[PDB]
Amino acid sequence: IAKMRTMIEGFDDISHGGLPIGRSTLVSGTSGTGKTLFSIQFLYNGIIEFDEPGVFVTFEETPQDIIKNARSFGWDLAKLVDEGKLFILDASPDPGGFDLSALIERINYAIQKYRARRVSIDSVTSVFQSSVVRRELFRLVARLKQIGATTVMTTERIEEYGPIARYGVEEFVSDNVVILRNVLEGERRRRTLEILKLRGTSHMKGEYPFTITDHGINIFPLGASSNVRVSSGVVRLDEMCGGGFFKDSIILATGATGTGKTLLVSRFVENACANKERAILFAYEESRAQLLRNAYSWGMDFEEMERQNLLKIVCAYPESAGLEDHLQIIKSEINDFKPARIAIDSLSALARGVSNNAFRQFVIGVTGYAKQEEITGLFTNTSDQFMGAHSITDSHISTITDTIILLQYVEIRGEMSRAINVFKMRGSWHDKAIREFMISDKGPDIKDSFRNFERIISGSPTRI
Amino acid sequence: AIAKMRTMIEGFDDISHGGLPIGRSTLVSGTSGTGKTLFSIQFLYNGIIEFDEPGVFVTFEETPQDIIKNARSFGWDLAKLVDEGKLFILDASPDPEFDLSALIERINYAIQKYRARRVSIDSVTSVFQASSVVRRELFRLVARLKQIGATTVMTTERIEEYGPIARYGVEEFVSDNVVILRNVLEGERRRRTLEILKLRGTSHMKGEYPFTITDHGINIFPRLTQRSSNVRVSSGVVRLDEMCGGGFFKDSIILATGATGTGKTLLVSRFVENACANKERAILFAYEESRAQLLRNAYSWGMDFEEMERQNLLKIVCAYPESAGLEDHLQIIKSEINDFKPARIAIDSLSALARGVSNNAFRQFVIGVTGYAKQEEITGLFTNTSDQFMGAHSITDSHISTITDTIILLQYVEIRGEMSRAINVFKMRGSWHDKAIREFMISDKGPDIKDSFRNFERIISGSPTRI
Amino acid sequence: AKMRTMIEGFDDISHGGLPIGRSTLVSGTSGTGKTLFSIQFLYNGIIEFDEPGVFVTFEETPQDIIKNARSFGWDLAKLVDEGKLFILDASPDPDLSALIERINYAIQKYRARRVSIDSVTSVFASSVVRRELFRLVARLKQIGATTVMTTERIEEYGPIARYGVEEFVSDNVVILRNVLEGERRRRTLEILKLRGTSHMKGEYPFTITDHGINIFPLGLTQRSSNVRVSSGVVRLDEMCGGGFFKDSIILATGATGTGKTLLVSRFVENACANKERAILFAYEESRAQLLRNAYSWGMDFEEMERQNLLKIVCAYPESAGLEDHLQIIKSEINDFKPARIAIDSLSALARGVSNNAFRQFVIGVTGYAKQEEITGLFTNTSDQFMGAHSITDSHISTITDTIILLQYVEIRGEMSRAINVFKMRGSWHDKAIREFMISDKGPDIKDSFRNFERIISGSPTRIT
Ligand SMILES: Nc1ncnc2c1ncn2[C@@H]1O[C@H](COP(=O)(O)OP(=O)(O)OP(=O)(O)O)[C@@H](O)[C@H]1O
Ligand SMILES: Nc1ncnc2c1ncn2[C@@H]1O[C@H](COP(=O)(O)OP(=O)(O)OP(=O)(O)O)[C@@H](O)[C@H]1O
Ligand SMILES: Nc1ncnc2c1ncn2[C@@H]1O[C@H](COP(=O)(O)OP(=O)(O)OP(=O)(O)O)[C@@H](O)[C@H]1O
Ligand SMILES: Nc1ncnc2c1ncn2[C@@H]1O[C@H](COP(=O)(O)OP(=O)(O)OP(=O)(O)O)[C@@H](O)[C@H]1O
Ligand SMILES: Nc1ncnc2c1ncn2[C@@H]1O[C@H](COP(=O)(O)OP(=O)(O)O)[C@@H](O)[C@H]1O
Ligand SMILES: Nc1ncnc2c1ncn2[C@@H]1O[C@H](COP(=O)(O)OP(=O)(O)O)[C@@H](O)[C@H]1O
Ligand SMILES: Nc1ncnc2c1ncn2[C@@H]1O[C@H](COP(=O)(O)OP(=O)(O)O)[C@@H](O)[C@H]1O
Ligand SMILES: [Mg+2]
Ligand SMILES: [Mg+2]
Ligand SMILES: [Mg+2]
Ligand SMILES: [Mg+2]
Repeated sequence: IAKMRTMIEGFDDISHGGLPIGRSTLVSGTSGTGKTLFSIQFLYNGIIEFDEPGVFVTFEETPQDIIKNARSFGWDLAKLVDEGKLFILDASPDPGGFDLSALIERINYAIQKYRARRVSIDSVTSVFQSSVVRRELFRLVARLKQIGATTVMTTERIEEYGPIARYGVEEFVSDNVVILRNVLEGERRRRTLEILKLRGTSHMKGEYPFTITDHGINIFPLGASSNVRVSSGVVRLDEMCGGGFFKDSIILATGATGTGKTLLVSRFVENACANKERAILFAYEESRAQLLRNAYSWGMDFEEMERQNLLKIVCAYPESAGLEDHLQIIKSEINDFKPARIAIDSLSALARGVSNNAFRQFVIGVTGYAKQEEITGLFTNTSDQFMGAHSITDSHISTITDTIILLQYVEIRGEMSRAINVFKMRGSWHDKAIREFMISDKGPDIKDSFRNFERIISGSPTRI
Repeated sequence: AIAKMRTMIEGFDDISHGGLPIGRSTLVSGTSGTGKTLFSIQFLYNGIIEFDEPGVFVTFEETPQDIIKNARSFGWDLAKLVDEGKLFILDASPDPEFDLSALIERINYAIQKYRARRVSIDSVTSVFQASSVVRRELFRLVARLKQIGATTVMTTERIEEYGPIARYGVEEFVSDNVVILRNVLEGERRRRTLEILKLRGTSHMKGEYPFTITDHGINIFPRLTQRSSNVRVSSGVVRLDEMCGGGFFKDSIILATGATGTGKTLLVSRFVENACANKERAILFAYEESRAQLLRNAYSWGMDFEEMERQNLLKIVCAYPESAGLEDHLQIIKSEINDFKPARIAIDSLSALARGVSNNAFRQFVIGVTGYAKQEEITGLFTNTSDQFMGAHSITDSHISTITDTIILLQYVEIRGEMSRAINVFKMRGSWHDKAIREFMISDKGPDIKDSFRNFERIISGSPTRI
Repeated sequence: AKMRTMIEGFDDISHGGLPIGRSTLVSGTSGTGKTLFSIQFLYNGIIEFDEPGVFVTFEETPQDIIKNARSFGWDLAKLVDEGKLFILDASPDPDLSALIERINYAIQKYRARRVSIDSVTSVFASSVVRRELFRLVARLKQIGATTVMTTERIEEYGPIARYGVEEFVSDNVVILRNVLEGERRRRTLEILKLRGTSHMKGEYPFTITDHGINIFPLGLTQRSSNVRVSSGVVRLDEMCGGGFFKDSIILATGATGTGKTLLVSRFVENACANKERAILFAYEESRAQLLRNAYSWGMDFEEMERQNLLKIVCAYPESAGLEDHLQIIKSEINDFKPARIAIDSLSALARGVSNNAFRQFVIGVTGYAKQEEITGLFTNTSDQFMGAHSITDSHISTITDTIILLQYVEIRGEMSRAINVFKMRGSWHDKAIREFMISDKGPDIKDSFRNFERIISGSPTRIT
């Protein structure tokens, strides 16, 4: 069964070629899921990408309303209509029998007049305002199939995980069914598109995070490397990794609050700017001011990094939006800036309230996108327990990370001294010595290891 | 690229990025006592009292006097607006003893008889009260109103929460924009959370945003744009300032964690006083101790709370963490800060408000309190009691240590059958701090930071060993 | 403006009472205290405000209302023949227009200001109830008479009405609930809404006693003095710097058989011997058992009981709900008017109840004690007999001003105990883990363990 490209980023991969040709697809979902956007972004692509005219049957929205709605996306549905490459067939009774019979002929007329191959009726539910519905639908879908033109059927649902329709007859009548959801994750909303089935061929089974933006529906499917050494900004740290960090690697700094992750990030961001290489600093824990000021405590003028167009500080709250939204805001700035290296301080912040699965998917997306663009990225994680921590991360996301720089507090006599350690180094040698290091106005200072101490991991070492 | 209209609702203009769609219908569904009628009333008042535009109010149940009377609670004299020819309570009430085209034709009269731009129909559910019998009628009114080019604010009712957005499960798709008012209650507390479900053609803030009804209307709660300085402020203990490398930073969040009765409430007392000694304003929010017990306890430390109370340089606001929801609590703090306008704030204790509240809802509070404290350049010291007295593995059980700049970890140390304490600056952002677990004693002159336990091992545990 | 209902608490929750000239809807399950509220609402305004009240019945006979009123010691008979109260029967002998007709008439024969209708459910129909409701409601508002309309319900957290039309049909809606917390019940009044003026939100625990509805709201505005009181143990008085505080809350925490009941009893004797009144709320031991162990400690409770100085009340932690328990506490406190109150124990009362429902009770008795210049010592038994890292499993150590720590210490194959003043709000205390032995004449607080390490773990190590 041949398929038609929708030019919707992600959807072509989720359906494996797009939607089955000369067949009607069902796109049901709650209010404000992006059903009408999925229909106005369908045809919108088949004109400015394959020059194949399109028809839009509206059952409530006026031809001017949709013309004004697509104006937010930057699309001109008025120029496409006047250019004869689009036609909005109004089905709204201007203030039950021959309605279908008539409307069907009005569609066949336009479809057979504009030489169009893609149609979309939105919404079929509103028109019916079971046996009559599921029955009078077959005729529409049948007649739609007779003119051999793929179409999109916009339907609405009350519950989010309840019925996949409204009358229970919207389904078992369509060949292909796509479901748009706006799942409420406590207080945050997460839209997920899932193809329930596609009569004929195969596709991606399950849910896939998407978002509406200036570019339209941006769906993200999950199922979609030189030995060049790079400096970290710390002389002694580059030696503990056997040269430095790999150009195409994911460094991860972990340890309790006040360990020095934010310090390592600052130097791993300034070192770039020092070598005519630009870098992005994704702040979430503190503001730009505090970064500049606290950064200024150790030198590295973060102001000159902005004037040289080599440093971009993006600060925003970890609950300001949802992972799907956050990930989009990340990749976006990366493309606009083209940074040599990025930095998320911190990951633990984005793991607050979000579900582990939704987090794991996020880290994979960010890391994956960063790894498949030759962009060296460092990620910070704060350990819940400041001492005695038996896990590097409580999110179980270490396998994704390539390097691990573990920081921890050491109780020496009656004082608190931190201890830097290269936990692992993928594709290189690393120092296996738990070295101690202080923090001064000139940044980090690595020294000797605790060779004459015991139970260093615990956080309460013992002398010999 | 869509004409937006400011609602002048504290927050609502930040959620939709401008307000509501111009010349379009907006649905505001929700249960009884959610704030549907208030919202609509505030949509008119704000609309007329600022931009100078005529509003129409289509009442169904309540009479054109009730709205005028109820609205007076927030200091809104409709009498001045009803007589000045700005507002008009178009009565559509069933007589105390399906003509949609009728009202639709009557509504156009007032709209055109005032040269409007805003309208609001209270509970269009009371007309129909057949899903198809409603959608057709609903669509007609919204469609008709659309040609008028006036922004309509609908109001529907909801039977059960976390289910249908309306009552007939059709009204949502009958309007262009759908705002859902919620009054979800966790246990025995309530929480008002407004959300924009949809907004055809434009962008908005997705998800649920906490709000509260007050005597100033609906107050919604929506950016990491604050300031920072190297200005240092005293903590009230010279020994402590030396441990912080001069004293606490002015614009920063200080968290003092430790077991029950370690000196957290002591450090607060000495912190709320150093403001009063420098002729600076300071507020104290007590959620455990009482103004009597607080003032008394503090007097055994040569601190005259009563004196500073009368010098208008100190405010003690005692209240129970289970008295109201986390949303109200936040508004109170913000209100007391906008009224007294202090340079130092003190929440005793953060652990008190975390009791019987979801960590996520509680994190939001700390972000709301801390955030509003940093942007206003107000030094905030927060107290947190650990669930474990000795052997504390994590710094906070609520996990809010990544949101604090300075941390002062107090704890007990079983030393030779005795029970001493030990103050320590765990971390200090943009400053050097003493990294030593120094022993201290309490007395009639406050704290006493002495030497460290240099000849002791496993100090953090609770039971130190001799080396 | 609102009309003071003079109901224990409700006047605070409603921030005054019921809006004057507006009908307030009161709905709940069968046995939530609807009729009572409607009755107590009228009897108050008549007996105090001197406001004629009219009661409309539909299923209950006028000879039953006055028959049930005698249960709370209310004489409706007098009020009937006196013309202060009038009961209008609208229950057909074994239509809507004639109701308000007779109602409006009966609201003028006595110049009535309060009206109570029970119920607006037995009268009924689809939207008819949503049409027949406005008729009465609008008619009552025309006569500016504060009405107490009722509603019926089958679900506690389901619909707010039996039709779901009267919900948003009124202005002020109050919801009563008889929620089943496992095997026991919990009455909770709540004000859903009130168009015009502010009010308290959320649920509020209420009880039904022989004095009507007793709702316990919220308000931390008591007093605090430096008056020192004894504890019964001389050395225990010196470890607090001159004994306990009159205006203070003391807590005795430890495993099982540390000396909590021994230290409780001694606290009740000192009050008695000082010619002061004391009450013991025993929930674990029994009268006969408490009278035995006490005699085995040198103190006699019979003597102190016969001298009307020591009241002893024992019950089961599952006998009734927290709201009921609190009532008996507040109730038995007033009548006896003690100088010292002792609860043994808060642990037994925590078991089965929820942590949130438990704290509320602890904030009730705690608050009520401190707000009555009465001293309170509360016993809490820990779940771990050795190796506890929390003072309470319910985390109520922030509510207590003084804490006593009793723990076992395995010392050379012997299981000795240890007293220690953990904290003393506004006083100096001894910061030492003093060993103590229990015997005939009560407890013997001896020396501490200066030659022992890690004593707070249960199993220390002698360091010579
Ligand atoms: N430019 C934009 N930026 C962000 N979000 C947008 C933008 N344009 C539209 N949206 C979002 O996409 C959705 C648009 O509604 P759409 O008409 O696509 O959905 P629908 O499923 O047809 O809903 P309805 O039943 O209300 O018609 C809304 O959730 C809206 O917030
Ligand atoms: N000017 C300075 N001189 C010396 N040490 C400093 C200076 N400024 C900060 N520090 C040290 O650096 C620490 C902060 O390091 P950093 O900001 O990297 O912490 P972090 O591990 O990221 O913690 P968080 O979880 O709060 O983000 C402070 O605790 C302090 O000891
Ligand atoms: N006048 C005094 N002299 C000596 N020690 C005192 C004096 N007043 C109080 N203390 C000690 O200091 C403690 C005060 O504890 P504070 O309330 O400051 O700390 P906290 O940890 O916040 O307490 P809580 O857990 O009750 O909130 C008392 O428990 C007592 O041990
Ligand atoms: N005459 C006595 N001589 C010596 N010890 C005694 C005597 N009477 C009681 N005890 C001691 O007192 C202990 C009981 O004390 P108490 O009843 O106060 O315990 P508790 O800490 O309240 O524990 P629980 O409530 O779980 O029983 C006994 O286990 C015993 O060791
Ligand atoms: N070339 C190398 N020389 C020395 N050690 C190496 C080298 N490559 C890898 N390693 C060590 O092996 C670790 C990774 O081994 P790997 O098989 O990936 O383990 P795992 O599956 O547990 O992550 C590195 O972190 C490092 O310690
Ligand atoms: N002055 C006020 N202060 C605080 N809350 C108020 C005030 N006036 C009204 N309210 C609250 O407003 C709510 C009524 O909102 P309303 O506009 O009637 O919405 P709805 O129709 O959805 O119930 C009630 O919960 C009431 O307590
Ligand atoms: N004299 C009394 N003392 C204590 N409790 C009582 C007394 N009389 C009734 N009760 C309790 O209070 C309840 C009050 O019920 P009522 O006011 O009729 O409410 P409803 O109309 O919702 O059934 C009774 O069902 C009973 O459990
Ligand atoms: Mg649509
Ligand atoms: Mg960090
Ligand atoms: Mg305190
Ligand atoms: Mg006992």
